[PDB]
Amino acid sequence: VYAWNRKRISNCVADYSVLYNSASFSTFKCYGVSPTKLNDLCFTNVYADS
Amino acid sequence: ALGKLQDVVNQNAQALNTLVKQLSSNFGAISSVLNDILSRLDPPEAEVQ
Amino acid sequence: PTYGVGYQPYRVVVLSFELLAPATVCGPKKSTNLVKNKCVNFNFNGLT
Repeated sequence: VYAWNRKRISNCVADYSVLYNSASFSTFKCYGVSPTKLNDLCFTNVYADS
Repeated sequence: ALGKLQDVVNQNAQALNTLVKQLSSNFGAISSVLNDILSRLDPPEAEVQ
Repeated sequence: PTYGVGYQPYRVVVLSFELLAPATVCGPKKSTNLVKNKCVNFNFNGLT
């Protein structure tokens, strides 16, 4: 966590429907965006911290 | 010479412009564009915005 | 493995979005033919 990794997602078509539908994720909390509506929103830039 | 009249023709216009400009303010919402709020957030959460 | 859920490990992924500029990433959708000169709804690059 002190050295959290960061990936940049770009030049691709994202599909968040799979992530939302997956039940494995224990806690999915979206601030500023609806997880259900994620399927449509475009993004000029995406960061994936892990 | 036509100051008075001209001033009136200005003031009303000014108000209108300011009024239109108010559409772009956020008022604490996440986005001043209503359609953006509707799209990003679901109706329940988006209700507050 | 014997620790309580409070001390149990959890993998956390944070997806940060920038919404504005050309959209490098967009969700799955089917592009349709545009129509000139007609009152229609439109969704251009996510702008509704």
